Amino acid sequence: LKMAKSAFGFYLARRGQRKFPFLRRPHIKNTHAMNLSAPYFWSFMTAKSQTYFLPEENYITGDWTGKFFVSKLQVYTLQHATSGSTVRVKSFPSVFELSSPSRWNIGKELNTLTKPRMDLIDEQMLTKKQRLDYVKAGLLPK
Amino acid sequence: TATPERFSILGTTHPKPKRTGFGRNNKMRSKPSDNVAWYDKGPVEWLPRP
Amino acid sequence: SRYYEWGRAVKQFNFIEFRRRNGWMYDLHLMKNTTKQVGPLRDFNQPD
Amino acid sequence: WAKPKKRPKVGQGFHEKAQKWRDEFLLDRHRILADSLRAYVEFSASKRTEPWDTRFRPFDRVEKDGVYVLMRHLMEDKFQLCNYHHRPVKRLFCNVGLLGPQVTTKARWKPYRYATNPANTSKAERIFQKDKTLYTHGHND
Amino acid sequence: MQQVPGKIDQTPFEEDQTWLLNPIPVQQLEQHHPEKDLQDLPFVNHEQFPRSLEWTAP
Amino acid sequence: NTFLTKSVATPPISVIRTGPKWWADPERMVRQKLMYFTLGVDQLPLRRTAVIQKDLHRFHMCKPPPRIGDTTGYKRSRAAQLTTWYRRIQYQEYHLQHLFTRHVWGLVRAYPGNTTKIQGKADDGYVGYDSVPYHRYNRTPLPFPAREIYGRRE
Amino acid sequence: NNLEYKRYDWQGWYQRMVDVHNRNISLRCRVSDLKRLDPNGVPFVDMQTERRLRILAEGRVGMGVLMLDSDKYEDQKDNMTFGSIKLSELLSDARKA
Amino acid sequence: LGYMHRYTPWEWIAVQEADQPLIAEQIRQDNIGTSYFFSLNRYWRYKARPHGYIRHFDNEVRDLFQFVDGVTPWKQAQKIRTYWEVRAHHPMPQFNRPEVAMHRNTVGLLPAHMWETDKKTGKVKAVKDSVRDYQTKTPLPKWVQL
Amino acid sequence: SVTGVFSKGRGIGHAAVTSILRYIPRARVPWQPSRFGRENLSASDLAVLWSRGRYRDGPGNYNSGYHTEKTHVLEDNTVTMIPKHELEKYMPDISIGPKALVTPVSLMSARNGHRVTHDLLHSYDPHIGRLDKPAVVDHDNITVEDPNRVGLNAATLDCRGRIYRWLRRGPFFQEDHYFRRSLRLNRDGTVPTAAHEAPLMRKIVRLAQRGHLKAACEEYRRVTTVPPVEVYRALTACCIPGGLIADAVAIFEDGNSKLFYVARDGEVLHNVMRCAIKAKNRVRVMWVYNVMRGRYYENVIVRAEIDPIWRYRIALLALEYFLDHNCAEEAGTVYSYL
Amino acid sequence: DGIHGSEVTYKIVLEGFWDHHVMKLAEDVCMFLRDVGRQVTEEKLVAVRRVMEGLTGGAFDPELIDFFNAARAGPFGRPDEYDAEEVANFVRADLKRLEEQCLNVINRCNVPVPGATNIYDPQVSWPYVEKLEPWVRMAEFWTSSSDTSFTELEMSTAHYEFRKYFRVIICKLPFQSTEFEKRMYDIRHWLHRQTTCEFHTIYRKNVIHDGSVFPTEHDPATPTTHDHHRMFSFALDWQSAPVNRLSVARVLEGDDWERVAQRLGCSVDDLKEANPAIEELEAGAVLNVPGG
Amino acid sequence: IANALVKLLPLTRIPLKKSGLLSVDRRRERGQFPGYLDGKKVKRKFAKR
Amino acid sequence: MRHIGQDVPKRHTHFVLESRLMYEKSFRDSWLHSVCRAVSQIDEPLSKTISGTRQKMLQRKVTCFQYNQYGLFKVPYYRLANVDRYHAVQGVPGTREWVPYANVSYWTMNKMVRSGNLLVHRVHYTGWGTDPHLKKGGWEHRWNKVMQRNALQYSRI
Amino acid sequence: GVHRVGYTHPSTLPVPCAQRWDLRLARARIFQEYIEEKAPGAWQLEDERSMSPEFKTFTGYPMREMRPGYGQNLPDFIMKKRLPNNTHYELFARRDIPNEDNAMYGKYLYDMTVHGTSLPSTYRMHKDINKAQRNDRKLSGNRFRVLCSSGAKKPPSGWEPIPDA
Amino acid sequence: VGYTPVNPDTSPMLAYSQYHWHYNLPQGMERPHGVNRTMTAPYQSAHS
RNA sequence: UAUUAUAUUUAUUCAUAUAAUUAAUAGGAUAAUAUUUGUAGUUUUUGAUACCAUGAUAAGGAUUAUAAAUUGAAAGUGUUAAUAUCAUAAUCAAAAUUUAUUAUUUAUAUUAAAUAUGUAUGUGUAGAUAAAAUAAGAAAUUA
Repeated sequence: LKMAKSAFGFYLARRGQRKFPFLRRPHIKNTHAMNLSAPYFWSFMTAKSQTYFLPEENYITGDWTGKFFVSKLQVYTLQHATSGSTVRVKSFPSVFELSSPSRWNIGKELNTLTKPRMDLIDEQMLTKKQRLDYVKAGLLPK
Repeated sequence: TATPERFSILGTTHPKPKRTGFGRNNKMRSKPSDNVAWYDKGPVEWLPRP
Repeated sequence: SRYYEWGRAVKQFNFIEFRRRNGWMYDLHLMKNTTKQVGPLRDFNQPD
Repeated sequence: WAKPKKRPKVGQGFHEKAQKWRDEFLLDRHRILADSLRAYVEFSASKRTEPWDTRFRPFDRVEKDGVYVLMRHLMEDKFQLCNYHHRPVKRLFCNVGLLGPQVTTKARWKPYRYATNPANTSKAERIFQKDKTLYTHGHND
Repeated sequence: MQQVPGKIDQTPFEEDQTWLLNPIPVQQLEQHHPEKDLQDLPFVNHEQFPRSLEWTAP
Repeated sequence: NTFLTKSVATPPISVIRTGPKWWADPERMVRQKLMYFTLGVDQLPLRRTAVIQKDLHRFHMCKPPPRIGDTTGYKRSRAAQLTTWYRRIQYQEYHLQHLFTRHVWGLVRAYPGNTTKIQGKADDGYVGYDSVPYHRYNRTPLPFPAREIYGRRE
Repeated sequence: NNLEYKRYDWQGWYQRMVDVHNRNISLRCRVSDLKRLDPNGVPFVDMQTERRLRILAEGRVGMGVLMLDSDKYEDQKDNMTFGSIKLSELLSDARKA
Repeated sequence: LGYMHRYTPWEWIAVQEADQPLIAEQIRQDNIGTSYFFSLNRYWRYKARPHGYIRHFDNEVRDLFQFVDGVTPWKQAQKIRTYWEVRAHHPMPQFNRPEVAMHRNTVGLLPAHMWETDKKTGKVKAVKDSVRDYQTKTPLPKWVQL
Repeated sequence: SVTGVFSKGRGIGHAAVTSILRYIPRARVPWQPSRFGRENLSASDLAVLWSRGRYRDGPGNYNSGYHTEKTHVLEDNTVTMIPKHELEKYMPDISIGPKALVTPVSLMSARNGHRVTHDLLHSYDPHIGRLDKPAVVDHDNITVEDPNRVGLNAATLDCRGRIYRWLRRGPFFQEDHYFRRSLRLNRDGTVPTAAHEAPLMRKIVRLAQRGHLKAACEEYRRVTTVPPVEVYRALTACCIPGGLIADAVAIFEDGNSKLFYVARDGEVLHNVMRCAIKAKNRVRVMWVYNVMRGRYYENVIVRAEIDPIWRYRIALLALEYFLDHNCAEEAGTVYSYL
Repeated sequence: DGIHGSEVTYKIVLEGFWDHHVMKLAEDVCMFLRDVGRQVTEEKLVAVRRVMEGLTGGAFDPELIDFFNAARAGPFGRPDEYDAEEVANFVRADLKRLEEQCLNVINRCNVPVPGATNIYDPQVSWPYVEKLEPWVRMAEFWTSSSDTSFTELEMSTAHYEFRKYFRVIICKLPFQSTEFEKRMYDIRHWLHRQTTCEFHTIYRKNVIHDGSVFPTEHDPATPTTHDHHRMFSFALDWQSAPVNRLSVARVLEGDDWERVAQRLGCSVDDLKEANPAIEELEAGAVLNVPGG
Repeated sequence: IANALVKLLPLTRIPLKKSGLLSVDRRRERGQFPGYLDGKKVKRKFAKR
Repeated sequence: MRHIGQDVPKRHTHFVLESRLMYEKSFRDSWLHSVCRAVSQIDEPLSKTISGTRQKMLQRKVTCFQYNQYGLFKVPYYRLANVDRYHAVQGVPGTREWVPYANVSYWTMNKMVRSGNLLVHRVHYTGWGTDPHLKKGGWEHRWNKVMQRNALQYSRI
Repeated sequence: GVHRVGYTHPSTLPVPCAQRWDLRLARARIFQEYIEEKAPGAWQLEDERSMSPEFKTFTGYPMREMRPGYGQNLPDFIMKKRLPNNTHYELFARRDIPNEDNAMYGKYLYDMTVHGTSLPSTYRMHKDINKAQRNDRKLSGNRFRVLCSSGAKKPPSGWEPIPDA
Repeated sequence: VGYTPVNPDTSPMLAYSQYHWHYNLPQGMERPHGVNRTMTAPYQSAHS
């Protein structure tokens, strides 16, 4: 686009505020994940039928040497609190370790737990223009 | 669990100032409009509601 | 079964190379070059 | 098309400041979820107030006669049981059978948000001041 | 509708109230049909061969 | 009467300009004429406006009559007075219809829309089940549930 | 095909794609031509048997003719045998009348 | 000179017929009938691959059940959890959706034994550590042997 | 002076050949004569070129799982590889093993010709995954590391020509080339009868002899290698009582000319002739006498001839059918060959 | 009779990028195949005529009698014996029918002349080119490559159509002639430029229903409820019909000739005729079960 | 109906012609266009820098 | 690689082969994945032959197998890349920049119509078109008509 | 009404007759029809827009299932779902590669057959012609980037390159 | 124009222009190509 | 002057891109015989790249018109055909808002299928701004 956050900003145009077909997006920017939906907790941003098998960042399918980080698509379960191990999510910027485990997390994916869009923004990545802009929209004071 | 009694960085974030005015651009103030009806003039208020 | 794979490119090209080493590329599509393009009968009635 | 500028480097240690920030964010979500489920299920089990509107028939009839006497003399226990919630209220009305279809066609029911205030409220500020930190989709008191 | 005997079933309702007052949801996510889902949308309606839409298959 | 949320205030001139779409809505002119033939009133105004708009619809697909290049210019404010008599006829009729409905609603004991004054029962407008806990025009807090208007015998 | 997919590497698999797309084998039958006599001397299908057939088959029949569309196998001969079997089997079923 | 035939001449039709073969699958001779038992279970190479839906793969699917049981042991398919068999250990494993059984939600479901309340306003203020004292007698349910 | 990606390579032919070969030049590619392809890479450098070249299922990726490196720097942030032993405490390992990627041969047509399930497509022909030695698809050690470099790699050097060959692959590619790259007639002149098909062949012959035709046919549906001739003998024998000329003719044709003419044996022809009799088929009697007569191609090239005593028994059966069925012209024809 | 009577319907649908290409293509192929179909039914018609020429009680085959009288019972409450003549009138009536249909064809095949040929009406011509409504792929698509503005892409929308018109030649020939079909298939090569052909063939066949293998027996004792047709029951719970029925019956020791028939549900003589290699039944033997 | 009556009794064409019942309003909507927000008439908002 | 002897002008044009072999692997694992999903999800008893306890152990085994199916392609067909073969332009399916029948994008396809590279017929920009279906009921109607002919018309045996 | 689906044998009635659920069973046997048993009786909806000719899009066949709880996730869906084997996805796959000649044959094979040599791309021969000419008029701008450097850093026993000027 | 060249088999501008056949000339068959008949190669396959 | 009308209506809260190796041909049954069953010469060049690397198709109404007629244009808007000589950045799922060039669903009934947006009740409410004479229905101050 304008400021290439990725190497694909080098490659993809914006098309303004291009209106999109309902649920057809080349970039799945799950900007709604950490949405507390009180009576809809085991439903909102979760698997549909309660009696489903687990997703597949949940079983070592082969003879791995290991991995650097899990996805958010692997549910949080008893082994994610008691085992107290390292479970990492590729969130902005590099990775996010779930090292303060709790039991309420048990059952959902880690999407409802890894904040997609942070309330703290580092002006260390923003431009001399973006900072004034975030002041404009009310994010950083000035 | 055991919700920590001190918050480190998340609660400290800059407060997004609530929208001041209403309506378009959240700037349309709270003062009378063209739409206000009158109960002192006629059995049908003017301007009437449809 | 032979029709599912008789149009193989290399089968085409071994027909081509066989016609080549038998010295015949006149009937063949690729291996013929018709460089003499024929002209038309000019008209005495419309010479303009 | 101007060559899109590379996003500058993320910075020093910010990968871990985001670690700790999100950390205590889900930490805060722990309590937020706890309190929100508290508020939603108390909302659920609390006996609500009237879903219908007393501005239309047959619920404009006096609070003594007609469909009101049928309400007192067949369903007065069921509504207090099922907490006056408009959904079970209207379904008990559908199963009372002696009103017909009217429990939609003639009955006027409060809007979804005028319906979910607890029993016997008298303000208009209740719905407009219900707590905004209990992410109940408005399913709290 | 031929229905399984020994199964307690309803009939298609009569009063236009019970559908308003049932717990029936609305189709929120994408809209699939097991054959149409090959073409992935109306606008990008795919076709293997340029056959007529009024084709009378033998 | 179902629609009881808030409504948009449009002047008679633009409520009439909608022409044969809603102003000369034939099925609405009819359904308000039915209120008159029930109550037993002469439909002089609605019939006058219906005549005018039947003319206007019959002579909408046609061109205006030619103007003459008069520096003295009389046609202008004469057709002006013509139009604005038609307009005044329709202003009177607008008011008659509104009055008859806001009176018949107090007679049928039916509730009008929000802040729709009915001088048959209440000197101010009907405020109830509103998107605001303040009066939309008086800035008076609303009672819960909606305020009650008529008797209770039905 | 005889434009472009007639001749090269893609000729093969395009012939596959074509004939598989066309692999359907429609079988139409005249129920009046089931109204025949079994060589046992019994009429093969009587009015009651035609009733049992039309009621066994919901949408396969129409305008006095029964249609089954062999859509199973990629090879048309195998759709042929499959449709012949299914037709014969719905006949054995309807013949209980 | 500007001519093109309206109809390909017989001669060039004859060239275009001759130059190329005739496929044996254009004749459809038939005297034996349909082979009810073998012809469909004929050799695995010259097999009639069903095509389209799963509902036509009847041999392959029995085959898939058989292979998958022949390789996949219960010592592997054991651990595979449901969502509910893991969601069981939430402090609120069960709360009725607000649709129907919103009138069936109970207070007793609320684990007030794991959070705390201030009575001056009625709010639950914080949550005790349950990941400490969390003692389950059936970490995986009673059907799980490892 | 030079910035080069590959340091060193390897020769394809060895010095017992090159030292005599070099004395004639190679007529090389005009625009780039020296062609350092994939075959010439080292073992390690080509393990790199094979590890990478896939999206998340080439172990070249730090978080692909079979990755070798333990450290990866993410924009000046280091992440280190959580191994399987730390991981299994929350990602319980289910690893069926090397047999869980190789589907049965009876699901090839359902899986579109394939048997493997690898990221890397496994062509069964030689000329596609051929690295230096032709790529043999060994279905018993198909790893994710992929040592044999037989895979149809995605983004490797010299991948474009083979991706084009794969897309220009034939209609029946995996099945035909997989069949023929195995199961060939041995120089002893014999048919390929194997070890693991003998018990299944026993099942087939016993069932068909008992007369359980469809049962034997459902079992024959599992004939992966070739059956010995007696299996066809029994699978045609079962048809005799019911008169299944159609099922019988198809049982014959499946080995006849399709399976190295195993089915071309006098007694199988005798069974199918009997079915022609019991089905009352003047034209099928003659078809079976026709396969008996054979032609040069079978009778000489594939050397699937029939012992003259069996020729005679089948001819007497044909005459006994025909002159019993009054088919004077065709009986006289067979006696003409007599 | 005539135009609504057929045995093999070839609807050759010619596809071309331009409807004028296929409008003229269909005329070319329709005259080719009118000259073909005329010759092929001239052949079949001279054959049929010379056949019907000399039909009487002295012109018939044993195969045909054995097919006409392969029935256990018929209309008179008794099995029918069809001679050379009762089958003579049958085959002559059939051949009268076939000649009537064939000559109606040829009459349609000479009627179109260069002056007033109407190939879009079969009642005049054999065959008739049926139009087929074109495949038409209208597609909106942008033209601008503006990366900033979606509006300025939208307003640039151009509609363009991938057309592909067809024509359907319907040869309703009342008898399948593989030689004509051979002449039809190699239009696949002399067809015009950017024009192809899909051949629809609808040809009458014979599929036999048969006793042993596809039985019309009573319902069983145990009823197949809804459980036997659940999901994946189509492949687990059922076999691929038909049922394999053991056509080899083992003789019991103290058996009779009519006891094995009273056991297998057959007539004694029919069991004799499906086991015609034996005269008296010995123990331990196998017997071919007649389908009857 | 006007053409039906002209066809049943011709000389009634003249009053039908004159009254314009046999008249065809040569009108249609604006076709379906994505460059229009309602598809028919309105072009999307224009903004100067 | 490393930009030495590039034969094509778009280094990204390797992604088209990459995508077509993505499609191949999708066709290869498609049947297996669909039957795996069916059997793992089936709740009402499969048949009178496999039911209950055997059903739970079998379901979990085939789920273990669907998980062990390494190389499996379970990314939905609407989620794969969709790029123009010619100038390597990507097009989001469902929006004007994707010609469906030629598998090209607004850009390359616009180039190929304003030059003579495709044979199309220009029709009016505001109307509906020549197809009576596309005129009749919009776009879902032609979707319906297409599925009706490709699937629904066969009285499936 | 809430009616129990009852079905009396053909034996209880004092006239036997084939009953319709048994006929349903015979049909789901013959054509391998799955009988979904959770099918409620109150949901016999038909697609009016498709089944009712009072809309512009009357199709006659229920062009979809009026059932909001739908998705490919369901096995009842997966059962009646056309698979992408031999669909347009395959045709596109096997004919839509950036260069079309690489779908009809191999470029080297075609070259060695029609010409002699295997020719470069038009783009490559562009680069090579520019090499031929911009190294004719001038030099000293190049670089030496190779696939394998062992033979350049290590020339053969001879081959002492020329120093230019 | 371009490195990724024109393809002479799909493109109407090529197929139609004066060095090819236009759609309004009557698009017939121009000359019957009997190639597989003048001299057919012998059947020699790579795979024995 | 004539060959002829804009002062009306409906409008304004607007956001989405990611985890490096593009260099080549290699035919298998019903074909009168190739183990060519399994076709083995490494390492002399460099542009479309993270980088200069020409061209070529949009948006934008203000006076060629009334009858059998359409209220959308060339001035070129990212990807394209000759300038080389910093670096591999390219979707196979789950993704990080600063980007002018955007029509949001408004109070009787509110989460079931690849998951699908929890915030902004407020007198229709500053300033400046949007669209349209086309199946809808509009009428009078030419340069």
